[PDB]
Amino acid sequence: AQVINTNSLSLMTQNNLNTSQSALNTAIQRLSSGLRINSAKDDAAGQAI
Amino acid sequence: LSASRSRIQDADYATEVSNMTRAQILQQAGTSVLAQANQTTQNVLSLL
Repeated sequence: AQVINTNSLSLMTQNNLNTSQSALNTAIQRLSSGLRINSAKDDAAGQAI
Repeated sequence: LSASRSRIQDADYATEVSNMTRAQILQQAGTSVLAQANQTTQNVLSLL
């Protein structure tokens, strides 16, 4: 069963790239700024305290 | 009166040295990581 009209491994792989591409971003930001809690997105009560 | 005005206006030095060191280190790290991040998008080209 070789189908030319659609490839499905490419999509499965594309998702994993997006998964990694966000961990890279968070690490980059935390190294550039100097703090781990840069937004309320990160720890709701820690920012308040 | 001289003593009291001194208390108002003088600058400490220990704190300033500490701040200068803190600021230098962070500037250096930022420069390195900015180079690193700019270096991120090249791998797209190989994909072609």
